Amino acid sequence: LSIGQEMQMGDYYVRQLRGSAPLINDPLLTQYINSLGMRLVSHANSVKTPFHFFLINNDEINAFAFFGGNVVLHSALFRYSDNESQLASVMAHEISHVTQRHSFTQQNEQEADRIGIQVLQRSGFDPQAMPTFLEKLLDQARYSSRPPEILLTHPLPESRLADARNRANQMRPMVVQSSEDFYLAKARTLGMYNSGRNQLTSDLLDEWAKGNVRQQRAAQYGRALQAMEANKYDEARKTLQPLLAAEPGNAWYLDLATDIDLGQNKANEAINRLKNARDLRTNPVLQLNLANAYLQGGQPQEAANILNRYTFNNKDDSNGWDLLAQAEAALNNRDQELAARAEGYALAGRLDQAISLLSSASSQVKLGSLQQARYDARIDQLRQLQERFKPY
Ligand SMILES: [Zn+2]
Repeated sequence: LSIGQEMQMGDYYVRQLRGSAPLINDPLLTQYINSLGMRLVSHANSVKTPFHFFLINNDEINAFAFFGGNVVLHSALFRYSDNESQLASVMAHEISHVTQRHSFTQQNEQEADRIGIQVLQRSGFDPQAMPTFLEKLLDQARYSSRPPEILLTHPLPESRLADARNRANQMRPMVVQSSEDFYLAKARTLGMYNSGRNQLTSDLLDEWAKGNVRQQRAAQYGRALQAMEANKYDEARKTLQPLLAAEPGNAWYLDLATDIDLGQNKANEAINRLKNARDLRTNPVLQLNLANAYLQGGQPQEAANILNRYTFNNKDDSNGWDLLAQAEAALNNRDQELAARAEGYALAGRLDQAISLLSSASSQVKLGSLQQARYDARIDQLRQLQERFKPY
């Protein structure tokens, strides 16, 4: 099959994936993972396609890829990764399966490790994280009643660990510090998307709290997040206070301060804080938070002003379309609401429903208007997309 045929099949399956409950659509987590992924991709050879990285809520460690550079990572990866370089080693491994066009054979696994460790190193991560991560997987398997799921897909015989140790040993020592974002992402993942063995335990928080400064702050953030989720909003504000004071332009802290404020009907305080943020105009996380606060504060037009632009510039972001729908609903702009929901459905592969909704929007809009022309042309595009997905 061609590269264009690979893109098409990939788009079909990305859409089916987005229609599934386990997909994590958190703005902070999505932005972190794709920023990390793009860093690795920028240092890889034989990249012939865009890459996209997806995070699914699943407490079994695994990672896989499918057509068109689409890499899926289970959230349990954050539980297993002690540092950012270890998380990156798994992502680099996956990228290498893709770039080499490859469960997998012994030879494919070896190649993905060898290519992946070079990408790791070129991207400024510690090569030793790769064998260290694998040794951890084997150590868990050695005394559990069953192996980690990822080993079913990516077999890990001893020879593979030995080869990886050797490659890392041959490269120069490169001790590296995890970004604060790694620890905050880990805290958020295990704390907000907890499930089964994915939990933000007191033991992890206490270990961090006596770690380096980045770990200390992520623990405190973790405590604030958990207070927020247990309806302890005063405690959450108080725990967050020193974090926000030390880094008033940190998007993780601004995001959480917004949710704390909204939870206590302080929409105006939250709006004002976000309007003063320096990176408001360029950081999609801050834009969505502001839109959400405007909605909660009963200013749906201000929300729509943000979200029309946001959805235009972030068309594959299902959060944008959902909030746009809510804003337009609250304005009783019902054709625009229907159209926003249609795009939500189209991203999840539910093309019939998308077309139905757009057809309603078109029918109750002025005949021969510019708006009606826009809806009818979008219906055209979705029908045609439906035809090419027919074979599947
Ligand atoms: Zn593999």
